[PDB]
Order: sequence, then structure tokens, then C-alpha cells
Amino acid sequence: DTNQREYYLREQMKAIQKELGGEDGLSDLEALRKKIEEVGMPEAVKTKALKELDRLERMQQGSPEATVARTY
Amino acid sequence: DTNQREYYLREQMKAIQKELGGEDGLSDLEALRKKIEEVGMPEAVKTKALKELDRLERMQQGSPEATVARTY
Amino acid sequence: TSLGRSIARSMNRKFHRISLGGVRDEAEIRGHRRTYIGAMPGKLIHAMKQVGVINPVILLDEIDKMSSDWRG
Amino acid sequence: DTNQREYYLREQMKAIQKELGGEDGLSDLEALRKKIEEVGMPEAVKTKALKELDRLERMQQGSPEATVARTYLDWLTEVPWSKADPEVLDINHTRQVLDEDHYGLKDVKERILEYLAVRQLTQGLDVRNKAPILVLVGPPGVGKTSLGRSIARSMNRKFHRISLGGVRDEAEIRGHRRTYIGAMPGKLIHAMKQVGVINPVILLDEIDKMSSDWRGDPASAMLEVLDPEQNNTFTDHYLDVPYDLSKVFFITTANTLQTIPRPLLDRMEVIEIPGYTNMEKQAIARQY
Amino acid sequence: LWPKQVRESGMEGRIEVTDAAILRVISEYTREAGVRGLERELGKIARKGAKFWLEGAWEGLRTIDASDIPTYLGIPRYRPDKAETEPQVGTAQGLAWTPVGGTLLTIEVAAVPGSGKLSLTGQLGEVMKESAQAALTYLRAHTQDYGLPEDFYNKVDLHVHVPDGATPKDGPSAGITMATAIASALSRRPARMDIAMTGEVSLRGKVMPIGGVKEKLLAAHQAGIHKIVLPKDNEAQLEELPKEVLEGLEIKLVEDVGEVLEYLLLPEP
Amino acid sequence: LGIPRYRPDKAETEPQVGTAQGLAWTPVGGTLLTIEVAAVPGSGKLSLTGQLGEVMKESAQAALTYLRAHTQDYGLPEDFYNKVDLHVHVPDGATPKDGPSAGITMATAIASALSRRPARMDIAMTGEVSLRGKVMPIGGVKEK
Repeated sequence: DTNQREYYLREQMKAIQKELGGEDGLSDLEALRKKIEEVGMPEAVKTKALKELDRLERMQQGSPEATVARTY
Repeated sequence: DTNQREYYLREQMKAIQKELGGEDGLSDLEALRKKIEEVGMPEAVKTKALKELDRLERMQQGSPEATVARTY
Repeated sequence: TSLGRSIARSMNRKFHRISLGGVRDEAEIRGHRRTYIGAMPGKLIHAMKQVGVINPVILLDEIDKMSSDWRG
Repeated sequence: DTNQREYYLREQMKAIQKELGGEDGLSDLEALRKKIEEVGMPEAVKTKALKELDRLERMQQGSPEATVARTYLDWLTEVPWSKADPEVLDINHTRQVLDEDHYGLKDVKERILEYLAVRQLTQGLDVRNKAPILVLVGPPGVGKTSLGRSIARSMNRKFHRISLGGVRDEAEIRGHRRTYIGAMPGKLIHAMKQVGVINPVILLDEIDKMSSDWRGDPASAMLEVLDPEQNNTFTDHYLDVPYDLSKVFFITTANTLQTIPRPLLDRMEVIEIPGYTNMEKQAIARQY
Repeated sequence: LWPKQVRESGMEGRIEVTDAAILRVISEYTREAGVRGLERELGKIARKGAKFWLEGAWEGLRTIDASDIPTYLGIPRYRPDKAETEPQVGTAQGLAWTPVGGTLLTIEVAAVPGSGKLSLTGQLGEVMKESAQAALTYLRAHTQDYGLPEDFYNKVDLHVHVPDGATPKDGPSAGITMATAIASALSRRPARMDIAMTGEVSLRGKVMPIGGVKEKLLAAHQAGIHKIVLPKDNEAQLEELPKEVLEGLEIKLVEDVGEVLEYLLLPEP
Repeated sequence: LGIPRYRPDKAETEPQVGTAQGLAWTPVGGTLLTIEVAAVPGSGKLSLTGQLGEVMKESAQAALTYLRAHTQDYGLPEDFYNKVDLHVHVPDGATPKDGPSAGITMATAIASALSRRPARMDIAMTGEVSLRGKVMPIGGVKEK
């Protein structure tokens, strides 16, 4: 229940951001997440993908922490 | 009292701005919209163009996150 | 860069050198992609701003130190 | 609750500015309006102060344009004219005063005497630069302040100094046009407000560390203020009128031979300040 | 220049300077290809003159000759004439054009008895080593005419130092320079000062010509060297240069490396 | 006064073999430098420890060259240059002064390790060296 409520809170963030301006970047960061975590991948890889996606709360316009994050 | 007064005045300015002849709209933006709709183009290219067109409607005039969209 | 002044007098033009010594990007010959107040165009537009005519004698001094250690 | 508490905190801070409010109630728009006729001021400056008064009639803690306009008026009406610090055209008297900084340094005093003998001998044979102001260069622990203080003592100038070293925003160097708060009259304007004599000594401190996050190089203002043909017309982002700075002397200090923009190599030159030795430190300690 | 400096400091009709004083300022207080240094030097002379005048205007028109210059400047940082230093054992005053002003590459080579090989110091390039090899190859063809023992290559190591880090001209231009340097070092006799040189050496002992004779004729005037050695294949390269550049020079147009060594090697053995 | 923040240990040459004092300067304060050279009989190549630049390499090469020119003037063999690895400790990295300014200091440091005799107390020095065995003038004598 707790390990699923964490992902539920993440989903609530991404779904409320739909109603927020920009429509969650036109439902972006959900295409990446589903294309990662719907195609059959190893579970540890899924988890580390979740972390490496959580690093998308930083600046992106030249900083080497979101361009390389997007590439990864 | 003064802050709520000036807040309502700024809201009046914003509300009248969207109705001020739509000067920002069409002349500085929809010109690119027509050019998408008048070039013999593959279907997927038009789909991507509309996807990146819906990513707009946020002011890149103060945000670098959509100047890349306009140049794209 | 006094020979520039001599030619300028001989042509009744202006004269304004722009030292490129210490330039290692296009963000100083061209400008930063304008997305926020607090960024200039490159050097040539400042040069044309200093003079008041469309026919100066620009002297691109120290063009050999123009280098590139950075992206661009 | 936290957002509302912070909002009430900032609004109560705005309220508790009683001292500023008292000046706005009586001195602003009333005493300042008469201050134009009471003191001698240029005609154009007087009339632009009249517009600045017209920029008033609204609260100064409301629209920041009015706040910065009142700052312009306060830095205008408190800069008088028709007065100047007397000259001492004798290099011997200046050397006599230099004798007691530590001892004169036996080298830098002579370079400053070069600069002074050129200063009194110009195209107008007066204080007009047309030449560098010869920033000092040396270790930061040396008596860099003492040289400027002794020269001001000898030359009879009301010594000043402004914060130009280590800054990162352009409101202590240039300022930005009076249309928003956070843009303030430059520190040179503040020093000119400090005294009415039109020949002060505005020491620029640690120029080698001058920089700013505000893109748009202040080095242009350095070229503007260091050129006497352009320092009379010295404007900034903030200075909307060419403010008459004609007889203002200048001086600067620094502590590194590398961190300096190249547009600060012409109209600017090096004075090397040697470090002190244990014997020199012994003598200066014991005596002063 | 001087009528600008003596107008910077308000010396209108007060200070005069003779030709000798300006020449002293040129050859004793600044050494650079341009005239930027003379601007500041004459400025300092003007400022010191204003100082000395301000503590008393005793003289109506002060003449500054080549004697009272130090009173305004101090100590000559550079030798007045380069013809006064010494002849040195392993010294060959090269010529080059560094983009910061011409200067003479004092290439220094030391010969030490030992294994027999080329020690390559001072950030040589490939071409610099090849030039050293070419100089040794020619010197091997004729050894008894330079006092050397015929087995010198078998047993002598050569330490070669070329200033300016790597090659300053981005190409070999000091062939006969290294030829005379190595010949003196191997013979251990003082090579000649006061004569700069440049060229290309080819293994048959031929001085191939250089590019840009104007630069190799200027960078010896700025350095104060008044006798230059040039390849004969540049004889017609001296028919377009302005007369000012050729003033004061005793140029030895040469074609062999047997006649460059006629000058420098006065002591052969 | 309390605990001495400064020490008189920078007034000494530390008279041990290979140790030498190089005068250096900074435009913001005063300092010095020390060097020690261990002459371990090995492959005869220079091992620099301290992230030193190449300039120290050719300065030591010139010092060894002058040693090799007059081995008989210090009682040294004519072939030990191939056998002595020089292991150098310098607390700082490159020399703050352009090129060698402790060139004679480096020369004596190299010679001490090859002569088994220490340095002289309270005798500092600075200067430039030349491969022919000449000391070049040093600029900025005031700071040095």
C-alpha cells in the first residue's frame, strides 16, 4: 500500500499538472515513463529509471544535468 | 487595501489585454501557423508540428523554454 | 589601428576598432539567443551603436586570439 | 498560513517605514519644490527637478517608478554647485604631506608626483584627465588607503570612496533607468551627493574585482567617466540626463596584474606598490 | 610621437630633445618591433620633465640630450649597441618573427664527450631536429678544416636549447644559425656576436632561401644587430625593400655554409 | 601572545643533501620554496614529483649538462648520468616566476645529490641558468 501510494502521489502530481498551464508539457514525462515502464524491463532498471527521471527538477538551458538526463 | 485594489486593477489590465484587438495573437504567432498548413508535407511531420504547436501558448517572451519551440 | 584612422580620414568615414582578444564563443560576436533582459548582442552591433553611420571603417583587432574552448 | 504570514510580514515592514513616511509627508513635494530656488542649480537641472516633482503626488511605497523618481530628486537637490576644493599647485607641499604616510615609500610618491605635475600641466593647464588615473597595484595588505588619504590631505580634496570591488549588480556602479526599484543612483552620484565641491577624489576600490551578473558591461561607463570629454557627459542606464562632472578628480586601487578588462588599459595605467619588509615593518610599527 | 607626448603634459615650447636622446630611448629603454614602447617612454620623459619644471622653471628651454635621459628614466634596461657584449662559445644569434615582435633566438648548443647522439631539449620540433641533423651531416663532410676530430659523431652528445618553446615561425628558418652554433660548440671556439643570421641548410651544404626577407631584416634592426647573413637566392629579394630597411646593414649574401662560417668562426680550431 | 601562528622555519636552508631554497613571490603576499633531490642509482631518467612543469625538466637537464662538462672538477665519473634517477620533491607545482627563477637553486640541488654534501645555512638564492654555464639576469629583483 505504501509502495504503491508513492507512485499514486507521483501520478497525482502528473495528472494535476495536466490541469496546470502547459498541460503537463502536452502530457510529456509520461510518454518517457510509460515507454520505459511498460516495455518489459528488469525491476532494478525500472527503479533506477525512476530515480534518474526524478532528476528532472533542475534547469535545462545549458546545465549538464537535464540535457544528459534527457539523453539517458 | 491598496494591495488588493492594485491587484484588481492589474487583473483588469490583463483581462482587457486579451480583448485589446488580439494584437499579440495571429500577427506575431499564427503567421507560422499558416505556413504549417500550406506546405505539401508528410502526415507524421504535420502531427509533430501540431504537437509542438500545442506546446506553445506560454509566453516565451519571458521564458527560454519556448523560444526553442518557435525556432523549431 | 592608426592606419585605420588614416584611411577613415581619407574616406571621410568614422573608425571604431573592436578588440576580439579574449573571445571564445559565438555569444560575443553574435549575441545570446534573446530570452531575458540581461544579455547583449555580439560585438559588431555594439560597434555600430558606438558610431552613428552605416559606413564606418571597422577594425577587427586581435583576430588571431579569437579561439574556441567552449561549445560553439 | 505561511504565505499569508510572510505577506503580512512584508506589509508590516512596509508600514513600519515611519521615518521614510515622515520625509514624504512634509519634505517631499514641498521643501524640495522650494529647494530649487534656495540653492544654485543649472536651469535644465532645475526644470527636470520640476518634472521630478511632477513625478510625485503619489505614495513613494506604491509604484516603484515614483520611488526611484524621488531617489533621483534626492540625489539631485543635494548636489549643489559653484564650489570647489582649493588646489595646492605645489608638489613640494604634497611631498611634505606624503612624508608621513609611512615615509613616502620613496618610489610611489615620485610616480604620484609625475601624475600631479601632468595634472597641473594640461591643455587647459587644469584638472582635466586626457590621460590615465594610474590605479595602484600591489599586495592587499599594504597601505593602499594611506596613499590616497595623504594625497587628499595635501591637495586639499574632501576624500571619498565607493564600493566597486567584488560587486555583482549594476546599481552601485551605473544604476538603471528610473522606471523600477532595485535600480538606484550609482555610487558616484552618492559621492557627489556627499559634498558639493565639484573637485572631489572618488577613490574606486578594488577595481580589479569589478564584475556583474547584469550583462551589459559597466566598462563602457568606465570609459565614459574616465574620459573628461565624456565624463562631463557621463551617463549610465540610470543617468537619463548628461550630468555635468567637469572638475572631478579620480583615483583607483587594485591588487592583481591579471583580473582587469582590456578597455581598462587605455585611460588607465599601473602604479606598482612594493610590499613592506620586516625592517620597514619594524620602522613603521615603532613610529606610527 | 614626441610632439604628442610633450603636448600630453603641457610642455608647449618648454622641453626640447635632440636626435641622440631619442636614439638612446630607442636602443636603451625599449626593444619591440612596434613603436608602442616609445610612446610610453617619451610619456614618462614628459612627466618627469613636468615634475622637474614644476619645482622651478630655471631654464627657458631645457635641452634633453643622451646624457640626462637616465635622470628621467633611470637604468638602461637593454644594451645600447649589441656590438658590446662578448663572443660566446655556444651562442648563435638567430632570427625569427614572433607574432609579438621580432627577436633573436639565442640557440645554445653544448657538446659533451660520451655515447654520441643528439640530446633534444628546449621543445624542438621535427624540422628543428632535421636541421640539426643536416648541419651535422655537412660538418661531417668537412671536419679537418674546422679542427674537429673525425670521430666526433661517434662519441659526442649535443644538448640543443631553442627558446620560445616550440618553433616560433612554425617552420625552420634558422638553418645556418644551427650550423654555426653546432660548429662552434664542436670546435669550442667563440662564435661571433653582433651578426645575426637566417637561412636553410641542405645536406650537400647549400643555403636554400628563406621566406619573407623583410621580417628577417627588421627583426635584426629591432634586436640591434647591424650585420645580417642572408641566402644568395634572395639577392633579388633585396630589390623591392624600402631603402630605410637597408640602412645601416652590412648584409652578407651567402650560398654555402662554408661562407657563413667564414664570418663567425674567426677562431677555427 | 598565544600560539605562534607563524614560524621561523622559512629563514633556514635545512642543510641536508639535495635540499635547496628557491626564492619565489606572489603579487598578494610573500612566500618561498624548497626542493629536495634524491639521487637513487637507477635508469638515470628525471622523475618529477609535485606536478611540476617541463621548465624544471630542461633546467635540471642544463644542470646535469654543466655537471657532465666538468665532471673532473667535482671528482665525478664520466658515465653515472645514465645510472642516477633523480627523484625530486617540490611542495609547490610550477614556478610562479616565468621560466626558471631558481635555476641555480635547481642546479645546486641536482649537484648536491650527486656530491653527497649538504646545503649551506641561511644562504638563499635565485637566478636563471644557461646550457653553456652562464647565469642569466633575473627580473623583478624587488619582489625576489
